Amino acid sequence: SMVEVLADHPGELVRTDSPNFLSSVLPTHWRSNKTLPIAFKVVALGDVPDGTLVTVMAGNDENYSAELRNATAAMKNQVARFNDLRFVGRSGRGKSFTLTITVFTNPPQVATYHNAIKITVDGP
Ligand SMILES: [Cl-]
Ligand SMILES: [Cl-]
Repeated sequence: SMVEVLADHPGELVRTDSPNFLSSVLPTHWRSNKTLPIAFKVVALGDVPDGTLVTVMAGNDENYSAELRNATAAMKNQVARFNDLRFVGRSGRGKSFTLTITVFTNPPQVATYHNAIKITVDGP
């Protein structure tokens, strides 16, 4: 259930737009191609089988799909941990990217990260 998931990951997870998925926290603003401080995780709340692929894509109006690195992970015990997810493509100072999560169940489910993310050459 959701109480167990929160008891296994206390004060680490946050909501997505989808009631079936939670995720780890990402920085609001980060350096282009820099290693993340918290490794990305997608936690499923339903019965998602082991080996189910999760893919993340970043984008806005002027860039439908910004370049990423290691944007795919496999589900194991309801968690899909991204080994070294990095944001290469840059939103610039004027815009932020919306981060969309796709969990490849039959049929696939699409979820959105709760905040937009700003990606610049220097970062904060
Ligand atoms: Cl790009
Ligand atoms: Cl920039």
